[PDB]
This record gives sequence, C-alpha cells and structure tokens, in this order.
Amino acid sequence: MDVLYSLSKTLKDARDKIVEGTLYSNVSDLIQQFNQMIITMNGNEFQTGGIGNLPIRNWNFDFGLLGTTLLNLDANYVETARNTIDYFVDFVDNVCMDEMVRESQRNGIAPQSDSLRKLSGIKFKRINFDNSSEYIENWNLQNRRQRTGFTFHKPNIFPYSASFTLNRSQPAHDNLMGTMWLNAGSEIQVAGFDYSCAINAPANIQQFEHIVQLRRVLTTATITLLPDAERFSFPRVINSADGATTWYFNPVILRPNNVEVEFLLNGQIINTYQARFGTIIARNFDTIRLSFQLMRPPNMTPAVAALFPNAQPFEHHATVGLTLRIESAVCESVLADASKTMLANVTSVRQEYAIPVGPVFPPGMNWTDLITNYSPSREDNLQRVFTVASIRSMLVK
Amino acid sequence: MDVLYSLSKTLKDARDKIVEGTLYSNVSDLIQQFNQMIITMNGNEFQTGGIGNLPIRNWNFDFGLLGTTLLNLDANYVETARNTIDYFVDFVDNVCMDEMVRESQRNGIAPQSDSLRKLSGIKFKRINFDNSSEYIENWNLQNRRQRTGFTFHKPNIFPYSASFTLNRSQPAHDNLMGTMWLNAGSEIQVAGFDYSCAINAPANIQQFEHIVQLRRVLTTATITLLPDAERFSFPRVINSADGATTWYFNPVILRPNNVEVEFLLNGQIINTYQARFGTIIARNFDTIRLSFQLMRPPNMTPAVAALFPNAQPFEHHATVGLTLRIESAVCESVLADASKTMLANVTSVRQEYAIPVGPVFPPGMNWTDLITNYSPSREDNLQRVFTVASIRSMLVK
Amino acid sequence: MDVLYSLSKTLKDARDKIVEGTLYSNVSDLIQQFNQMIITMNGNEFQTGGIGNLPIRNWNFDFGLLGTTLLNLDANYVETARNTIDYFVDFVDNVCMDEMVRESQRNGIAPQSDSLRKLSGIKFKRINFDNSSEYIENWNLQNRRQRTGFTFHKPNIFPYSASFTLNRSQPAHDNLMGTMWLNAGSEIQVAGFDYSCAINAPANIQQFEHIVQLRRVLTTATITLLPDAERFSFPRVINSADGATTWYFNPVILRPNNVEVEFLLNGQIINTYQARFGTIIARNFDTIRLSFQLMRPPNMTPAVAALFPNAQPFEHHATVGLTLRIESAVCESVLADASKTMLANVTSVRQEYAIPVGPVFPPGMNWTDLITNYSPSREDNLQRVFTVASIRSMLVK
Amino acid sequence: MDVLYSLSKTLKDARDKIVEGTLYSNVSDLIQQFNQMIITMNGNEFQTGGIGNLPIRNWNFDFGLLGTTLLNLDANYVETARNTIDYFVDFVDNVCMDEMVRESQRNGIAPQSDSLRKLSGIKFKRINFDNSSEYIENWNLQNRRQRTGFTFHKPNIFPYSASFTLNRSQPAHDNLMGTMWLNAGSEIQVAGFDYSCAINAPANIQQFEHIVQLRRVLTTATITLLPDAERFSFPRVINSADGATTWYFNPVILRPNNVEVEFLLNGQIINTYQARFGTIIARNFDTIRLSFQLMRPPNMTPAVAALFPNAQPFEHHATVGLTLRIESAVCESVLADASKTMLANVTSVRQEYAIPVGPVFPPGMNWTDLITNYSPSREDNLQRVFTVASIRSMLVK
Amino acid sequence: NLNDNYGISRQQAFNLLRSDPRVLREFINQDNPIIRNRIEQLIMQCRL
Ligand SMILES: [Zn+2]
Ligand SMILES: [Zn+2]
Repeated sequence: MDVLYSLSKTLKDARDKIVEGTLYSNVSDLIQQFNQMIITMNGNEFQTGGIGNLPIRNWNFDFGLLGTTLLNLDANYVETARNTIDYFVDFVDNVCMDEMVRESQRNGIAPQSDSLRKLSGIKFKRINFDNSSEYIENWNLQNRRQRTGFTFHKPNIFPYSASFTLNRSQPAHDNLMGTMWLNAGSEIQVAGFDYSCAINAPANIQQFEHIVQLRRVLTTATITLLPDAERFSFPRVINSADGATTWYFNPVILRPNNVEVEFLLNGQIINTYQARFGTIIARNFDTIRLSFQLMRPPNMTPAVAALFPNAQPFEHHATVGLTLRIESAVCESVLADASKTMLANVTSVRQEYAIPVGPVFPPGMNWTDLITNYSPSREDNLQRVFTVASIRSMLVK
Repeated sequence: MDVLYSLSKTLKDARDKIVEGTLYSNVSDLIQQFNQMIITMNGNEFQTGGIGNLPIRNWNFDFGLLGTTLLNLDANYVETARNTIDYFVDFVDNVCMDEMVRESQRNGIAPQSDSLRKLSGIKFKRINFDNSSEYIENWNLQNRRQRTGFTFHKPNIFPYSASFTLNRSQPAHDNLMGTMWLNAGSEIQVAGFDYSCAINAPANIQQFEHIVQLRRVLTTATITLLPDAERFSFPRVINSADGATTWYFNPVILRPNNVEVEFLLNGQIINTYQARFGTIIARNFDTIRLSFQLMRPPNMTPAVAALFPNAQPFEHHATVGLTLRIESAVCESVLADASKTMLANVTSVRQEYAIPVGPVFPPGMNWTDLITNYSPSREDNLQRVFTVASIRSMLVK
Repeated sequence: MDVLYSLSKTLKDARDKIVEGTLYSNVSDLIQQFNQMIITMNGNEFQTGGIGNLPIRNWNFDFGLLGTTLLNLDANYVETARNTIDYFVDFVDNVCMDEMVRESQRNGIAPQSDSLRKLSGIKFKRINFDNSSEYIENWNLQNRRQRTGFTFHKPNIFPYSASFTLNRSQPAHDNLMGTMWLNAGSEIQVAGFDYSCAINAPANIQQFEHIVQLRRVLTTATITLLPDAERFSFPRVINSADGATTWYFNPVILRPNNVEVEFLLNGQIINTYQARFGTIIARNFDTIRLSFQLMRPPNMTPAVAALFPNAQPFEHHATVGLTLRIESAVCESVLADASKTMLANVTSVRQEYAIPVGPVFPPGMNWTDLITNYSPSREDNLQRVFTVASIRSMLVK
Repeated sequence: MDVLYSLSKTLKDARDKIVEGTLYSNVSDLIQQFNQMIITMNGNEFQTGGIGNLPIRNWNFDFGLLGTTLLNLDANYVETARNTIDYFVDFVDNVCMDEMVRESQRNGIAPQSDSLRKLSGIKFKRINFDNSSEYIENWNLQNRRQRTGFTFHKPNIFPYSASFTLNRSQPAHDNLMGTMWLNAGSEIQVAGFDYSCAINAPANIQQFEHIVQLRRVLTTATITLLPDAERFSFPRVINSADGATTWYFNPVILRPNNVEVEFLLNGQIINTYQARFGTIIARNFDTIRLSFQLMRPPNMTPAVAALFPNAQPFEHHATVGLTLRIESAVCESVLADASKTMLANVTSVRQEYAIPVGPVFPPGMNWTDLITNYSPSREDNLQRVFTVASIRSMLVK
Repeated sequence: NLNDNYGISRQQAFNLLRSDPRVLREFINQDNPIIRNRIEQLIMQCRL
C-alpha cells in the first residue's frame, strides 16, 4: 500500500520539478529515487479491471533510464521523459480505480486487487518515499496502532433526519405540544411548540429537549449556536404520525428560555453552555443535548394577548427554537465534509464504471445510510478507499 | 512495555529453576539472560508512586553478577541470589501498581508513569524474552495489527439489567401482557406473561421476543439454553412503570412454544436454533434474539380449566420463559469473566491506595458502567491495565 | 499426526521467544529445531481444501534458513523471520481445518486429508518435540495403550432430558404421584410429588428414586448436592403423557426425607451418602442413583393442616427434591465442558465453511445427540478432531 | 519434599520431549538432569505401603544410562528408555499414595512415610529442578516464611448451612418475621420475611441482616450480587425450631429495599456497596454482611392490596432477598473450589485403599466438617496433601 | 466506598469530616455519585 503512495508523489514531484530549463542539482536527489523505481518494476507484469464496466488493460515494463548529466535541462530531455511518465499515469489511474471498488467483509482494511496485492510484496518496498500527504500520514500512524486524526470544515456527522414528536396531541390536532427537527450534515435545527402557550403549565413554562447521538466522537469542534429555528418558523401542513391525516402548524416565535447545550462524552458532560449564542467550543463529545423552554410572556400588549386566549381555539402556536452548526472539528474516523472530494471521488468512480453493489457499502455509497450504520468494516473500507482517492487526486483531478 | 513482561518471567523462571541442588546445564541458557539484565539496569535510577495514598519510592542499581563457574548449586549460591531477587520483586510490584492506576483519554494505550515511560526507552530493549503468557502474546499481535483473541469461562458481557415491558396494561394492572428479564454477566433469563392466557389472541397464541445487543462480538461460544425462567416463576409485587403504584404477578408456567434463538452478526443470522434445549454453539455474534410464544392449552383438565376463565378476574397468570447461559467464549476485546482475577486486581490496587477517580474509568471500575459504555479509550486502557495485572500475578498474588 | 503438533509449538515458542532484543543464546536450542524443519519441508507440495465451501489453496515451500547475528537480535532479524512464520501460520490453519471436517466410520481415528496423510510419512518424523500440551500428551499415551485422562469444569455428561413419570394418575390428573426432572450438562434436578401427601401411604411416607446412567465413567468428581429442586417448585400446567390434555402442578415443598445418593460402577456402590448436602466426592462411577422420600408431617400447625385434607380435592401438592451438580471430574474420553472451546471450535469451523453432514457426527455436531449415542467411532473422531482444535488454538484463537 | 516434585517434572518433560525423531540438541540440557538422577538413586532401597488395603511393594535401583550421541533419535532409543521410565512412574504413584494418607497432629506439615522421610535426606538434594508448577511454587515461598497465594473459580469457603431464625413467632406460626438462608460453597442466598408486611412497623419497613464469617480471608474476589433469593421464593412446609411441629411459608416477593453489602476485615469495612447489583469487587475480607429491608408498598393496586390486609389471617407472606456468588478469589490457604481436583484426588485415593480415619481429618475428608473447624493442623496437612496430589496429577490423572 | 472508586484530596477529606457545608454541597451538586444516596436516604428517613 504505502508503496502505491510513493508512485504518485514520485510522478507529481516529477511532472512538476522536471521542466525545460531548471538546473539539474535541484533534482539530483529526485532523479535517483525515480530510476530506482523503473528498475524494481521492469520485469513485472500486471493486470487491472475485470469487474462490471471496467476495462481489462494489461501492462509490461521495460524502460531505459535517465542521464544524470547536464548543468541545465534541454527541451529534448523532458519530452523523452514525459513519454515515460504518461504510461505510469495512465497506469496508476487504472490501479487506483481497480482497488477502489472491491470491498471485503473480512479484511476490508487489507489490499484486494491482483494489482495491489502484488505491490505489498517485499521486493517492491525499495520504492517508498516522502509520506507527507495528510492521508497517508494518518494511514501509517494507524497501522502502527496509534492516535490518528483528520480535519473537516462543516463535517458530515448527522445522518439526514427530519421528523417530529407530539408530546400532547389529540385527533383534531388543534392543541399540540412537542418538537420537530432537522439533523443533517453538520447542522441541527430544532423547535419546541406548545399550541396552548403554556396556559396550564407549571410556572407557565413548557420544557423541551433535543438529543443527538453522534456515530463518532468529534473533538476540537468550533460551533455556531443561534436562537430560533427558521426552518420551523413558518406555516405548515404536516402528515400525522400515523399518516392517516394532516395537521396545521401556524407558528409565532418567542425567544428560547433557559437554553442549555451540553456536549457529552459517554454520558458525562464535557462542555455546557447556558444561553450562550455565537461561537462556542466543544472539545470532545459523542452526544449533543439541547434543552430549552417556552415561557408564557408574563406581560403582554393587546396585540400579543390576542394571540394567546385562555380557551381554545388556539390559532397562533407559540414556538421556541435553536440552530447549531459545527463549522469545523477533528475526528479519529474518516467522514465526508463540505470541502473534501473523497466521498465524491469514490462514489463517482463506482458510478461511472457501473460497479455492482457489494457486501460492505450501501447502494450508491449513500452517506446517510453509511453514517447511520457506520460499522467497523464500513469504516476500514471507507478509510482504505478514501486514502486511495487522495493518492489519485495528487495526479488526476 | 514488553520490556516489563520479561522482568517477571525472568524472576519466575528464576525463583523457580534456581535451587539448592540442580545442575548448571539446566539454567546455563537462563543464567545468562539474567545477568544481561543487571547490566543494562545498573547505573540507572528510578521513581515510583506519588499519586493518592501511594508511597513514593526511589530505587538504584549496583549489583554483582552470577558465578557462571560452579557445576552443581550449593545452598550458599541460592541465598546470595534470592537476596538480589527480592529487591526486584518488591520493585516490580511498585512499578506495576504505579502504572496500574493512571488513565489517559488521548493516548490511553501507551505508558503513563515516569517509571515505565523510561523503560520503553531503546537502551533497555536488550531484555525481552519468552512471551508465552497468553496476555502478552496478544498484546504483541495487536501492535502488529493482527487477529488477537482470549479465552473466557462464564464471560461478563451483559451489563446488569433487570426490568419489564408491559405491552398491554391498564391502571388496575389486572390484565397485563409483556416481558420481564434479567441480563447479567453471561446469563439471560426472560419471561413472557399474558394474564388472559391468550383467550382473545389470534390462534390463542401470544408472541414474545427478547433482544440483547452485546457491546463486543463473541465468537466460539458454548451456550446452555433451557426452557423456563425460574427467576420469574414466583409471585411478585412489582413497581409500576411510572413508580406510582405496585402490581401483582402470580405466575403459572407453561412450556414455551415455537422457541427460536438467533445469534446475529450485523443484522445477519449466523446461527439459529428452533426449540433446541441443552448445549448449542454460537460461532460469531453481536446480538441474541430469543422468540417464544405462549399458546393457550387447547385441552385442559378441570384443574387447569379453572385457572383460565373466559372473563376477568384473571388470577393465575400464564407465563413462558427461557434461560440462556454463555459457558465459554472468545472475545477480541478484554472482558471480565468468572475465572480471571484481572478486573479484581486492578480494582483492588486502586481501592487499597485510594486512587482518585480519573477521566477514563467509571467510579470504582464499576463493571456494569464500563461495559455499558465500552469506548475505545476504556478498552485500550483496560487492556493495558489488564496486561499489567497479569504480569504482576506471575510473581505477586 | 504428532508431527503436526510440533509444527505449532515450534511457531508458538517461536512467535513468542523471538523478539527485538533477546540474547541469541536464549534461543540457540530453539533456532536449530526450527531450521531442521524448513529443510525437511522445502520441495514437497500440498493441497488443502476441496470440500463444501472450503477453498482449495496450493502451498509450496522455498525458504532460506536462519542467520545468527550475535548478541541479542536486531529488529531487522525479526521482520525477515516473521515474514516466514506468517506463511506457516496461514498454512497450518488450512491444514487443521481440512482434517477437522473429514470423518470416517471404519478408521475414523487416523488421518483423512491428503494434507495430513502425507505428514505421517516417515521422512517427517524428524521434527516431533516438546509434547507437553495436555491433549497431545494424552494422544500418545493412548497409542501405546495406557491410562489416559482429562480435566473438566462442569463436564457435559448428561444429554438434555426434561420429563416426568406418573406413578399414580387418573384422567382428571387431580391426584398424581411421580417424579419430574431435568438432566443437562453437569446438573440433575429431580422432584418427587404426591398430591395426597402420603395420606394413605404406609408409614405416611412415599418413596422416590431417580437413576441417571452416564455414557462414560467419571472419576475424581467434586459434586454439590443440595436439597430441593427449585426448577420444580413453582406452579405449572403440563402436557399429559399422551399429549391429549394438560394437568396442573401446584407444589408446596417439604424437606426430602432419607436422602441417599449412590454413585455406582457396573452395578456396584462405589460411594454412598446419606442426607449429606454440600460438597461430596464420587471417585469412580457410571451411574448416579438418588433416593428420597416425602414423609407426611406428623405434626401440623393449622395453616399446614389446611393444605393437606383427608379427602380430595388435593389443591396443594407435596413435593420433595434434590439438586446435584458435578463441578469438576476426570474422564478417560473427551467430552464438552463449561471451559474448553474444543467442541465450539470444531462446530464453528464446520458451520462457517458449510461442511456437509457426514457419516459419523450428528447434524450440527449436536451435543445431546452425540453424547446420547457416543459410539466408539464418534469418540475416536471426536478425539482426533478435539486434539486438532487444541493444536490450532495454540496459534489461532 | 521439593525433591519429590522434580522426580515428576523430570518424567513429564521426559515422557513428553523424548519421542521417535526429535533432534538431540533439544534435550541435551534435559538428558543430563535425568542421568544425574539414576546415579543418586542406584544403590538405594525403598518400601511403600503397609496401611489399610494398601499393598507393600518393594523397590531397588540398578540402571544403565543413556547415549549422548545421535543427531536424531531412533525408535530403538525410545523403547529402551520408556522401559526405564515406567518403573519410576509405577514407583512415584506408590510413593505419593503412601504419604498421601498419613496424618500427624504434631508436625502435620512435615514428611511422614519411610519412603519420603528418606528423600528429604541431603544426599538426594542433587536432583532438584524446574519448580514452576503453581503448587510447589507456593510450597517454597511458604517454607521461607513469606506471602503465599492461590487461584480459585467458585471457591468453597462456606460450610453448608441451611437454616432460619424467627425473630417474631408464635405457636400457630401464622405471623412470623425472620430470615432463612443457604450458605454453601461460594454462594449465599438469604431471604427476610414478614407475614404482616410491616403493617405495624416503624416507617412500614422491616430491617433484615445476614452475616457470614469466613474461616479464611479471601482477597481479590469477583462477586455477583443479585436481588431476590429464588431458593426461598416458593411455598414451603418447614419444621419448627424445636422440631415439634411444622409451619407454612407462602412467599410473595418484593424488591429488597436499602440493600447494603459490607465486606469486612477484622471488624473494619473494607468494601461497601449500596444497592449495586451485578459484578462487584471485594478486595480483602473475612466477613460479609448483607443488610436489606422489606418496605410495605405505600401505593397498591387492588390485587396487591388484597394480599396485605390490616388484620390476620396473613395468607401471603412478604419476602425480600439477595443472592451473592463469589466467582473467583485468591486465598492464602488451600481450599477446595469448582475446578481443581486436589480434594477429590486425596479423598479418592483414601477411599479406594480403605484408609482408616486418622487423627487430623474428618471422616471421609468431609469438606463441610473440614472448613468448619479449619485448624492450623488440618491446613498444614491439607496443604501437604494437596501439593502431593498436584505433583501426582502431572503424570497420573 | 467514596474514597476508593473515586479520590478525596487530603484537603477535601479534612472538610468532609467537619461536615463542612461547601465541600459537601460541591459533590452532591457537582459529581453525583454515591454522595447522592447517603444524603437522599436521610431525607427518606425523616419520614415520620
Ligand atoms: Zn461552508
Ligand atoms: Zn462455572
């Protein structure tokens, strides 16, 4: 595997530092590494493809090397080189893709393809070099059984979930109390509604709570917390819990009272914030708990008083809400986020080549399904597959 | 760490194979190893303790070698040796204990104590030897990231859970239907009760089901499955679900009908047994599902008929149950079981020295709490701590 | 066969004693043994698998011996070694499994697989060594014909049996007398009931007896004997002997009177205990006979007198019982018990590879069926198969 | 004594490592040790037996030694060896057995038999070797006056005791209050009953307590504590304290209230657990105290209320209970447990040879009697006798 | 039971004896393990 990596940084730092003109002594250390490769390869035969709509191209090796000589590089030098690179590029592409589709229940963390299995061989190890690409960096640290870690802007930790829970309801759905929410990606919006505006509630206050359990712990999270859930601040006609009818939601928004956000880890409160809106830090957590209340306004101008009668019909529905967004965080497990193209690369290669659904990943590499049941096997396969996608993107975008 | 190990097997195979009499030749290979140690040590200085009620102790080294001369062993030879061993014993004890208390979130796998951190140093590696002690054996294989595995008698996989679920109930609690159970250690007992004896049930059969999700997969499990749940076969007065009152359970037991046990792994049935009582094998599973039914007896003698009227009051409550016990199994993660003293050793050393609650383990190393939220950090710390306890027990019990 | 054994202890004592840092001389005696192997092997080729879902992989040998870099091994030394071990491990696994599925009626005590049959060859004997693993230890002693012997915790000697015998009954099942029991694993629970409370019985005493015939003799058994059979101390609705109706059992428990336990061997009393509850030793027996009586209480307080009228209906059914558990014992034949994983290993490998039912073992290696008809062929095959499982567990768990 | 030990490990590591084929250099270190023996012996005469039905066989020594040449072993080599081993085996057996029956009030810790007394002689000490067998390991550490220690799964610390104590009773036994229990082996079950359901009790709560004093301290104990005593949850007819009549117990079970378990050492609380069911650790204790209460349910559904009237007759008897099991523990004194065969071996040899009752051990080596009056003499004799049984089991099972 | 599965600074402890208000209030208010029973149980005891 690590082998693979090199192959690229070799080519990149190659197709990059080898241009008409440059001074040799800038590539002396490089040139070498290169040749070393050709050698180890020559005399070997490979085969990629064979699955779904993926072509089966065959490869052989038999190449001359490179004069080391020359103060500066002459155009001619390049072209005779570029010609050799292009065969390796078109190669690796086919190598990546071939190992980027196969999945294995058992060792979904080990090499699969006939192409790569052959690389992990010892006789090829003589090619390793410069492992600084964030992903491989973490691939190693893990293989040695140590503490990994990645970086994500707007991580994708919440499987899509959009629903409600009626804590008080009746057939007519004319005096409901409960919560509705949308958990998706790195964001949570939750609203608590009480059609009665806590008219008969103790202390004229209705308590609400929303708990979200992450499938993986997030550390070092920078989070934006704002009052109100705009998504649930407008009139809606919603299906009843049993799907038999539809109810009407006509919200009027009040400030959430006694807001308390807790970021817990294994049941323990790691961070807690009381009514603090804006930017907050949650340093290590696997669960978020948002508690907030609707407090009936003790003093009301006529216009307000008119919205909240002592008796039904309740036509304006008191609603309080919160919005929480994880801007950035670190996770010990790979995840999709709003900036990295890994998930999209893997999903795209599989779609383009009509790769059949396998035993590990959900159909279409569906993110929600994947993160909902993020088993160890799916994670090991995802990491292998994400690391390969990152190796590929160093050369082919 | 592995270092540590040796230190002991050195002493054991020492305080054991070295005695008034025997031939040199039987220890020649040994003696050597020993000396080799003394050397590497001498000159170095240590420090153990300092936390909680644990005494702080400093140790220095400056010892003579061993007479590789003699043919046989004379009493005098031993005593001059035993005197040197006793300083190492009393040492290791203090070393183990000191690293058997510290916990750590980030890297809860690697060494903690000033004592051990110094050992992982390279200059001491000149001491490793004979790693046949089941635990260290697995400690290594995990570093190289390979398939581990331990052996357990009556494993402790089920966090204590004793409760019930009323599927049909009413305020008077005079016609209930549901299940009650006890999951604890390696055992599960579950009963399904129907006060009405399925009088109005389709086919006069009431279906029951009990699902238990293990926190870790067990493989190679030898299991005893028996009909009936003796624990739930006697009269009880129980608290209601809301704690507001108490209900009466007056069971009469019938054979469980259509018993089906499924051992699932990631939602897939790996093993399934239909009404098979006695000894059964579950080769790989993370979930157990017990399904059983209460079937109203189609033919009843007068005495039986009298227990099950067509109308309430229902005074004899039809109950069917199952008992399942995991006698032995293999787990890739360390666990407490009915034979090993690891958990007890770690818990005991911490209690004796008044070690403060740390950031990883639940107060008192509580097993139920630990296994309920068996995070990766708790497992890595538990394994480190269990492996040290096992190293210590080779010399100090 | 013994050959096979070595192969492992070789690897174990290898993957164990060969680590980064041990002095050469601690393995001098070992290293040798190892090499010796490689030699004998290289050249010959093998075939494993070729049944059910078991893969047919071809193994070939071509290895260089082992160096001897002086004064404690350098990391490099290990890795070049571990690489060679891993091929043997992955080998043996496949060898074990292949011979752990084949059965044979005629000679089901010898090697079956093409893989092993080839090992018993003479040209290999040159490897055998350190036969200390309890199982092989007994494998040899049996080939020469002598006193074998194994150790078991909660042995599994009793095939599951849960039934009753009505010594006095009538259609209404309102005045029964008889016994009911559960024999399973290492435990026996038996209850004697008399609905009439011995009202018309001679000396107002009803005699009961329960006899259990072991399929194999157990020696050195440590046994717990306790009064009462909790399993038969609660109300039950049971199917009649002919399955045509159901009867009601409403027990009230009295102390078993004149308890006598006899452990017999070939009809002779070897051990006898009169009313001794707690821990008792049965040194050699193939049969257990439990005799106990129900004696109508000669003096009864009103509450008691009320349970036992002079005339029917008999509503409280006098019951006396015993519980006997074999904690540990020695058997000359292999058996399943509550600690060893042998049965589970064999059963698991067969299940995982979809091995077809053969001519010797019951479907699913069902323990009850196996022990019920424990023929010589099943025992020889079981021992072969258990010994292989134990060889495998030295390396692969 | 230690002498004796060797004799075996000599033979085991012999009958084990000496097989047709193995390479000599695996036994070089061994062979030697062996011969050394023969020498020391030859020229000595022994005699065993003479008591009860134990034969008096006589032995002499006069043997040749073993070649040292031969790269590998030829069949012939073995057979000429095995013939010599078999005389020693059949010897030791007779030696063990002869010293495994005699007991001495005075020095029940010293050698007895004419056979062994002669071995402790100095001229034989030249044979000692490899003392790693857990038992001998501890035999030494004690002879030197140091800290011993053993390991037991389900130890046998509680002498059988099954009784009750009526704290409130009257002739009719229609309104009793008290406790009943069963202490046996490693388990305790205790129930507290109050026929009046605390109707006239302060705070409507009846306090119960059960204290068990161990005859030896147990350390490092892993314990299962569960609510309820199934053994005392069913209807019983029991003999009165004076044996003059019988009373009726008709339990209905409630959850034990304010459960507190204390593990004390010399009157001091070492561990205390409040209502914690499941697995708990007791690190060092000589006494267990279980306190629990029956609290009359403050709120009762009709069905429950009906069981507990304000006035007699009290027909349903409120009962609360606890079950405690010591799964494993360490003891400084030898004890019987659920896995070791020592007690059974000693008891079995004595029974088979019709050994007369002696001055130290109770008739039949009865465990309950032994542990009830576990005097220093019985313990020293038991340890001597258990250590010999363990030496014997290395060769003869 | 508190001192072990937990870890009472010499400082604290010395207060937890004088039955100091603070230091006690802390735990029950903060931590929540055991302490919350020894306390509560008392309330349940002043049942009269
Ligand atoms: Zn953005
Ligand atoms: Zn057990």
